[PDB]
Amino acid sequence: SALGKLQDVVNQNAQALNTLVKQLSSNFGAISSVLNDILSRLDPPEAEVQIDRLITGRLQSLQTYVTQQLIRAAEIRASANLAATKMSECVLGQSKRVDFCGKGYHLMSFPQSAPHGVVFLHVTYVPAQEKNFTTAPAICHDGKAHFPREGVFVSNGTHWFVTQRNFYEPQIITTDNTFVSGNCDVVIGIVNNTVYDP
Amino acid sequence: QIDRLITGRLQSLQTYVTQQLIRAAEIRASANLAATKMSECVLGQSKRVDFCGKGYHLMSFPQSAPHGVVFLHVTYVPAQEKNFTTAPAICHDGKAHFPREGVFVSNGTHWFVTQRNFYEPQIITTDNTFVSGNCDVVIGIVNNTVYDP
Amino acid sequence: YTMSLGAENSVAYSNNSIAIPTNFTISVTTEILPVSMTKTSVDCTMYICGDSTECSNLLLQYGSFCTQLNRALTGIAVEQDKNTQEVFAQVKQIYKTPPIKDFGGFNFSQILPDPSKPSKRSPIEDLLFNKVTLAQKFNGLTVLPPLLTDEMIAQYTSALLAGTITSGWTFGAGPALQIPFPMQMAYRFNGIGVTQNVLYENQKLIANQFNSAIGKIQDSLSSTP
Amino acid sequence: LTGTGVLTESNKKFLPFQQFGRDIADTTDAVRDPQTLEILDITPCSFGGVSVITPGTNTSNQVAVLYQDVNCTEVPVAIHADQLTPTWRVYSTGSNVFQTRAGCLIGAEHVNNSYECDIPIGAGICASYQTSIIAYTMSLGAENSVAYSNNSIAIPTNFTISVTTEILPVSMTKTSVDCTMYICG
Ligand SMILES: *[C@@H]1O[C@H](CO)[C@@H](O[C@@H]2O[C@H](CO)[C@@H](O[C@@H]3O[C@H](CO)[C@@H](O)[C@H](O)[C@@H]3O)[C@H](O)[C@H]2NC(C)=O)[C@H](O)[C@H]1NC(C)=O
Ligand SMILES: *[C@@H]1O[C@H](CO)[C@@H](O[C@@H]2O[C@H](CO)[C@@H](O)[C@H](O)[C@H]2NC(C)=O)[C@H](O)[C@H]1NC(C)=O
Ligand SMILES: *[C@@H]1O[C@H](CO)[C@@H](O[C@@H]2O[C@H](CO)[C@@H](O)[C@H](O)[C@H]2NC(C)=O)[C@H](O)[C@H]1NC(C)=O
Ligand SMILES: *[C@@H]1O[C@H](CO)[C@@H](O[C@@H]2O[C@H](CO)[C@@H](O)[C@H](O)[C@H]2NC(C)=O)[C@H](O)[C@H]1NC(C)=O
Ligand SMILES: *[C@@H]1O[C@H](CO)[C@@H](O[C@@H]2O[C@H](CO)[C@@H](O)[C@H](O)[C@H]2NC(C)=O)[C@H](O)[C@H]1NC(C)=O
Ligand SMILES: *[C@@H]1O[C@H](CO)[C@@H](O[C@@H]2O[C@H](CO)[C@@H](O)[C@H](O)[C@H]2NC(C)=O)[C@H](O)[C@H]1NC(C)=O
Ligand SMILES: *[C@@H]1O[C@H](CO)[C@@H](O[C@@H]2O[C@H](CO)[C@@H](O)[C@H](O)[C@H]2NC(C)=O)[C@H](O)[C@H]1NC(C)=O
Ligand SMILES: *[C@@H]1O[C@H](CO)[C@@H](O[C@@H]2O[C@H](CO)[C@@H](O)[C@H](O)[C@H]2NC(C)=O)[C@H](O)[C@H]1NC(C)=O
Ligand SMILES: *[C@@H]1O[C@H](CO)[C@@H](O)[C@H](O)[C@H]1NC(C)=O
Ligand SMILES: *[C@@H]1O[C@H](CO)[C@@H](O)[C@H](O)[C@H]1NC(C)=O
Ligand SMILES: *[C@@H]1O[C@H](CO)[C@@H](O)[C@H](O)[C@H]1NC(C)=O
Ligand SMILES: *[C@@H]1O[C@H](CO)[C@@H](O)[C@H](O)[C@H]1NC(C)=O
Ligand SMILES: *[C@@H]1O[C@H](CO)[C@@H](O)[C@H](O)[C@H]1NC(C)=O
Ligand SMILES: *[C@@H]1O[C@H](CO)[C@@H](O)[C@H](O)[C@H]1NC(C)=O
Ligand SMILES: *[C@@H]1O[C@H](CO)[C@@H](O)[C@H](O)[C@H]1NC(C)=O
Repeated sequence: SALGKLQDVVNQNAQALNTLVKQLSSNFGAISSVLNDILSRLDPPEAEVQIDRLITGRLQSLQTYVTQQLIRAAEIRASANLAATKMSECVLGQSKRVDFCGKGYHLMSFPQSAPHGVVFLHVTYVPAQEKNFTTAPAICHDGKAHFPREGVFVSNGTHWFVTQRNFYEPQIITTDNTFVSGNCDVVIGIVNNTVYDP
Repeated sequence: QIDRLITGRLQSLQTYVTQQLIRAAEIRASANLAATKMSECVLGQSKRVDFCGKGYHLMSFPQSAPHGVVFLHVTYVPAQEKNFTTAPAICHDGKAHFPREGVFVSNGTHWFVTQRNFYEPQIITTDNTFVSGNCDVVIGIVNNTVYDP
Repeated sequence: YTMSLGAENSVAYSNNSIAIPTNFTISVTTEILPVSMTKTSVDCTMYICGDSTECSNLLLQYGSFCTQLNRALTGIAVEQDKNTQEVFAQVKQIYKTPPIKDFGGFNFSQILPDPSKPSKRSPIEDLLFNKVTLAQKFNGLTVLPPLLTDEMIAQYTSALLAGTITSGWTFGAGPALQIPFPMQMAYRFNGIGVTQNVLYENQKLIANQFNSAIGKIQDSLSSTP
Repeated sequence: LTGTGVLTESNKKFLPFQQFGRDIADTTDAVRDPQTLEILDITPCSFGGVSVITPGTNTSNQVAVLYQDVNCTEVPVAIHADQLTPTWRVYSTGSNVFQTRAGCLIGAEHVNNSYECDIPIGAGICASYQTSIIAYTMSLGAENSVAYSNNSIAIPTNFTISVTTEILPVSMTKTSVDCTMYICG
């Protein structure tokens, strides 16, 4: 059932065509479904009534078919616009819109063609094997408050490090992965440690 | 008479069903938009302007309603603006200095470096500035000292 | 009268002057979207003729109009469940919020679920259910019930809310990883080009603004009709 | 005036000169009997649809039957059960009879447990096959509670790379129909 979305369109169109063809076999109130029998077995000035009955029935059937087709083509157009946007935005670039190109953090995408459609293979980075640490918003040293440039402060129980937020890789707290702002009084949660000068 | 009744009742049914199909298509479009907003503004922080909220988007929360959804968009709006004098680069020792991230401002007499969305002036040093070229190309460069720590 | 487009103002443009903000406000705004309608069914034969065999026998010679009418109605009846399930069923698991609600000053009472009352809906969600208001039926008219009850939809929204309050944006991309709330907000400030210290050094003020803003929405919605 | 339906005791109160009563959309729904001066309510006779729940032919051969929005007692009179074959008659009564907000369910047994939805019945009720057809209240997912604290953080130490497919239709067949040959020929 993987390609159900592609198969349903074909099934619906075929079924609509079969219904339209089957409607050619209904009286709609006349004597017969066949024009030849209405013509031979009847008189000219009164066969017109049965002919008109058939005309109205068949014309109405055609009308309903065409209306259904227009309504369905609108939906197909919307789907094709979405597919074009995804091709332009997940394949020719790297996307930041969450859940647009796959599930997770988008890296790249590849297209493949299918009978009346397209298939995208989305490549994604999923984080794994989480561990828990103690953290703090700032570090106090020399009566000054220090914040990290591009990471977080973590502690393995006894020592403090600076790490990037998406992958554990601890490092020594230094005066070049850290910036200073204000004194040690306003931030709530600050802790005491040493900021090694290199 | 029976047939004359049948044709009219059938026509009324046809009209009803067609208009229901149109309305269902419109509701489907609205539901797709709601799903996109739930993905991009509740499960993440959005960068595309005015998609969800007015201002700089911080976060948002969902709530359910009888036949739909309500989003509460929490956003950040700048306020209490003041005006300063600015310059594109600063000349020192025949070298042109540009700010690493921020903008040069002057409170009439002194020159500082600030971030672009909140006024917080600082001393122009060699740590919040980079050098490129000499003092002859840029239009509007000014003279000041670049302190070295 | 003649329509007016808005107020005038000229920006004080110059070639060496700039304007920089010195304060901020935090605002909360509502947006409302419909996602589904009622699943209604109509039986062609019973509506046209109605317990009358002569009329039905007459109707047989019109072909297969009634069958395709019923098919169209059923097709648009299942799409409503599809719509609801696409909007709301976006979480893998059902997250819960901790029993001690200490988030550094922020207060989410009006949006989180109320355990006291039986419906288990948040204080704002209850105003919205009261605000919107309206045994067989003749002629072959029926209404089908939705697949997800209102309780289940509320359970989804509660799960989404707890996940975003507790984990940030991590739960939408992989395993949910915990982060203190004041610290998550600093990375959201950092994400719009404002440094971290501006949140930490103005945290109690910021929290106040947030709370006040939420408190206003309940009124706006209730009073305006 | 003539009709078909169920006549019951009434609670409303005519004025001394009305004969019957209508509602919005002008459908008669109450009447006064000419010989007793009593008001009677009119209700349509029960009608509805019947659906069949199956686990797939290649898996089993059992079924369950749902009679939509009908009180789960008059099913053997609703369908002319005494006219059907003895193999239909086992699906108009039995030990497994369940009343749901969606109707009357015959052939499946209610269970207090909860699973993921397999076949949707409605109003929170699903059904599935566990070797016997069971009907239950669906569950939204596994429970979970993150260990939130005000000085605790979690950080990943490894990663995985995943590939996921997505399928979109872009076009349908180009079809033409010449009206004159279709209608007249
Ligand atoms: C991060 O996760 C990956 C898996 O996605 C880890 O790589 C896996 O490491 C284990 C043990 O080091 C491998 O299992 C063993 O491999 C040996 C060598 O072939 C085999 O003799 C054993 O029977 C057993 O299978 C496993 O193959 C390997 N996975 C892959 C895809 O190479 C990796 O160690 C993790 N990193 C950290 C820091 O935990
Ligand atoms: C936390 O990190 C510190 C710093 O790496 C660890 O301390 C080291 O422990 C090893 C083994 O005991 C020693 O060889 C190193 O000399 C230690 N480092 C220093 C700077 O002395 C510590 O073991 C880690 N774990 C805990 C629980 O503290
Ligand atoms: C972090 O270190 C500072 C500096 O040593 C501590 O400040 C001292 O605290 C003691 C305890 O009250 C006072 O008697 C000293 O006068 C303080 N010194 C200064 C310079 O202020 C501070 O207490 C430490 N923080 C914690 C949580 O222990
Ligand atoms: C512009 O900023 C400068 C630098 O902060 C201001 O100069 C200071 O003025 C105060 C006022 O008492 C003095 O105490 C400081 O010593 C001054 N700083 C220096 C480095 O001299 C200045 O007042 C501000 N305003 C204007 C109009 O220049
Ligand atoms: C900025 O400083 C430079 C260097 O101090 C100034 O350049 C001098 O300009 C005068 C007048 O044209 C010349 O006589 C000097 O020879 C220049 N100095 C050098 C080293 O060539 C420059 O004029 C200053 N800019 C402003 C606006 O005052
Ligand atoms: C930024 O704006 C806030 C208001 O949004 C200011 O806080 C107000 O300050 C006045 C005077 O101190 C108080 O009467 C109000 O009660 C404060 N409001 C709140 C919500 O606390 C704040 O002072 C402004 N900051 C600056 C630097 O001007
Ligand atoms: C979060 O905000 C709500 C709403 O203001 C607070 O609930 C109020 O609490 C006070 C004091 O207990 C009562 O007098 C009010 O009647 C409460 N209002 C409502 C609508 O219940 C709640 O206390 C706040 N949470 C915290 C932890 O302060
Ligand atoms: C219709 O005629 C019958 C025949 O008597 C009436 O029936 C009696 O009605 C009185 C009240 O007027 C009751 O107390 C008797 O018990 C009834 N007996 C029987 C045998 O029906 C009836 O009331 C008449 N109705 C009208 C509207 O005239
Ligand atoms: C991780 O969590 C466990 C229990 O939740 C706790 O005992 C442990 O101390 C935590 N790790 C750190 C580094 O605090
Ligand atoms: C966290 O909560 C504890 C109380 O459980 C408190 O003592 C501590 O100061 C809090 N930490 C921060 C950073 O608010
Ligand atoms: C910009 O600042 C100057 C400072 O001298 C002031 O004169 C001028 O009015 C300001 N422009 C405004 C407020 O539009
Ligand atoms: C701005 O315009 C003035 C004239 O009003 C001119 O003297 C000055 O050089 C201009 N500044 C720049 C940077 O071009
Ligand atoms: C029957 O087919 C379905 C899907 O086609 C499959 O899921 C099921 O396991 C099959 N049953 C048997 C007995 O093979
Ligand atoms: C269903 O029928 C039983 C049998 O009399 C009756 O007791 C019960 O009230 C009915 N319930 C509904 C919902 O029709
Ligand atoms: C299931 O729940 C019902 C409702 O209380 C109870 O009567 C019954 O004993 C429970 N167990 C079983 C096996 O039905």
